[PDB]
Amino acid sequence: KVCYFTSNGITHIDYKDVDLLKKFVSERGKILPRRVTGTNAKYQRKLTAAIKRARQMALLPYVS
Amino acid sequence: LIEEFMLVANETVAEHFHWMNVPFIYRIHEEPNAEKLQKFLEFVTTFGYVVKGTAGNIHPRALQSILDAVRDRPEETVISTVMLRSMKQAKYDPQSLGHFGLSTEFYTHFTSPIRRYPDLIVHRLIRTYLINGKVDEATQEKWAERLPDIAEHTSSMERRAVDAERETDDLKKAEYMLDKIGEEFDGMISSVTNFGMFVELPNTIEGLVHVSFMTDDYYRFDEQHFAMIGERTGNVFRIGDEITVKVVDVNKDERNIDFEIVGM
Amino acid sequence: TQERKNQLINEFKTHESDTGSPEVQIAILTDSINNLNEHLRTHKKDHHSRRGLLKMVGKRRNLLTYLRNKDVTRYRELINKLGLR
Amino acid sequence: NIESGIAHIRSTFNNTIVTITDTHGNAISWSSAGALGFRGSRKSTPFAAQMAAETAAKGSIEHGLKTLEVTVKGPGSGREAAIRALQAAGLEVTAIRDVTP
Amino acid sequence: MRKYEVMYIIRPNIDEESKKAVIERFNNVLTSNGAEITGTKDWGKRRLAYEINDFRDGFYQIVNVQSDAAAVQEFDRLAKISDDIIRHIVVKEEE
RNA sequence: GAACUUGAGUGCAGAAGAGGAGAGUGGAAUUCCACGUGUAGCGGUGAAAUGCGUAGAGAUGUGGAGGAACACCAGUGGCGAAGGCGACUCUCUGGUCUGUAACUGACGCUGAGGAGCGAAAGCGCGCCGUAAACGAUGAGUGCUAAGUGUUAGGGGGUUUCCGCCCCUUAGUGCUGCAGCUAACGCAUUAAGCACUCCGCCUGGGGAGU
RNA sequence: AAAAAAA
Repeated sequence: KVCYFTSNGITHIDYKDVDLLKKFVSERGKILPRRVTGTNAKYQRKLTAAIKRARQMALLPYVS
Repeated sequence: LIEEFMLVANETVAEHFHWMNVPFIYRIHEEPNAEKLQKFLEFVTTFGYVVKGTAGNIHPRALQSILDAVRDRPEETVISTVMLRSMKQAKYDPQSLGHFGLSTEFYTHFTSPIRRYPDLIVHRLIRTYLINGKVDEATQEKWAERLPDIAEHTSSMERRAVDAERETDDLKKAEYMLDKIGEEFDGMISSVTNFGMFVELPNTIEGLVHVSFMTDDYYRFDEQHFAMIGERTGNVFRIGDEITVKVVDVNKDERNIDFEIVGM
Repeated sequence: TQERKNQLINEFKTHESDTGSPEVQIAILTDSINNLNEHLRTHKKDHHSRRGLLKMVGKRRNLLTYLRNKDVTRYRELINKLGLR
Repeated sequence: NIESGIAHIRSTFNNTIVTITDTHGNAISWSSAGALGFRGSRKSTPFAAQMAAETAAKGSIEHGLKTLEVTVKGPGSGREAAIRALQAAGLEVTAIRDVTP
Repeated sequence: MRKYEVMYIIRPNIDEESKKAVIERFNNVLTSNGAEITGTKDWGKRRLAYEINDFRDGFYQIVNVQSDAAAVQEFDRLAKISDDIIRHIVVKEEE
């Protein structure tokens, strides 16, 4: 149960990197909770924003 | 590594003898039960895994697509386990009907005739047809009579080995847990029933939480979700949740491990 | 800004290093206050910022008052340069 | 003659409806558990939803559909059966989407 | 001034002749209002993960800039009115 | 008078936040009306009745009430003085914490009145101006066993990094001393031990008359 | 509970 971002040393999540973000959403495309993905709280927020800015820009779906 | 090598040799022997068109023994794995798989497909749409295909004509790869998505999820062990419980068992036969769970058309067991009678026959048919060259009609009719009765038998002798092996394992797990009554362990809800829910530990030991130990609420089983839902609390114990359990009782003769829920 | 602030420190500083002289701090506050006054002209309902304001205002006054007891001359100089009563 | 469509399934606790449309939401065909003559507890059941979807789908294949987006409504037991009745009728399911209000 | 990251989808029903015209227009808008363009990727026609104005795909442009508000806001203004740009966003970068 | 830096604050370095005020946009939704497909039920539950109906409804779209919130993320998590504040983006702005001390050199604290903020409020956005607007616990500072969790940090350790390990800071939790309590309890987020300042109480009812 | 495959 390790954080992706702490692990790989990633300090900035980018809403344009869709193929990363897709690791953290469900197949429906709901965001996955932090207790499932191992993510740090710190990153979960960042991640949460990114995905939201993605979704606005139709890079991810709101609902698959 | 050894797995894969044995597989290809077992694949290569089968294929050679199918094209030869002589009586031979194959290891077959039929298509899974369409009703059981229909219930498996439903179960995975609850977790959000959406498959492409129908229960009467699934390609094996579609099932692999699920197993790749759930990899390193909490749900893995159980969707894994629930798919399994939609699969048919593999059996031996004289006909080439293919192996579903290796997604091949030609398979036999050749690589262990010390410890499997079907392998030992594959060694005799190889010596009969290829080495000796005895592809006469009387040789073929002899084996074509005998292989249906060997195939049926040896199949049933395998299932009698497995059932027995498992029954010694489950006995010695239970023997393991007799000195662990009282101890608290983290686990994962492997199954949920009308009478309770089963919990798997990190050494694969299984134990029941009977509804009578769920003293905080009146639990109702929801068959569609696979869950125990409280009426009052609104607590929901599902297949695939991580929970901590305590060991209450262990009956070695019966092979029962009873648990109680400390927390979620 | 931090460039602007660096002007204001150089202008008012009583010697080379100094950033902790009231003159300094007051200078700084004075600007903030001015800039925050400006904000509230447009954003009349921005209550939370105003609360900020009042505090800045306050910090000023006490400093000024401290200065005005410590050494009157310095006080006088300052208030004319800035334009304070 | 339109190929792509949406299969709007409403599964209530009383009934399963299945409308099939074009992409601009014009109604190709429909069926329902009640249209097939099921009554009471039967209309709720996933079997009635299954059969509802087939009847809606076989109406659509006459107009010449192939691919279906699915939209599900309501809390009923049909949606999982009724979707696999669309796949089994023949029509491929691109994506489903729960649009419960 | 401070570094922004403009991104925008052009409608999918245009030639490369008409696309470049859009790109040139809106890069010119930014640099006309005191901006400078520091990078300009083109992601090219992706599938939109839903349907914007009855188009399923569109042409992503990604403009890094440095500018003041006015530049970005003017872009913002013009990127609404325009029928070529169907969605966009300005974003402030790692400052 | 003078001097000093530990209080307080300004620098400089670093961090997190649904703090606030604007501007715009995002997908949902809801159900109002007109309109294109639509084909009889749908809907109602003991399950029909009751309804409600081919004038095509249930159900499906384009305009649409256009007015209201942001599904997952979401956590006694975070932020704010309180009331509170959860889509995303942009503009403007407030506060907080960590680190080093470059400077300042007691510049502090509390604070009646007053001023401002401040529910459904109650009523014409204005006005209302009170609210379990009660963890029923003023504010500020110091001291006084532990154990454990979390949020934002700092240093060291090996560390590729991660890693785990440990000290330390600020906040937020659960247990638990000593002490305190009538008891229940509280317990370094004290209701313990001290000091400064403020609000308030003095049988019930009559009477918030 | 419940699959291959190995042993």
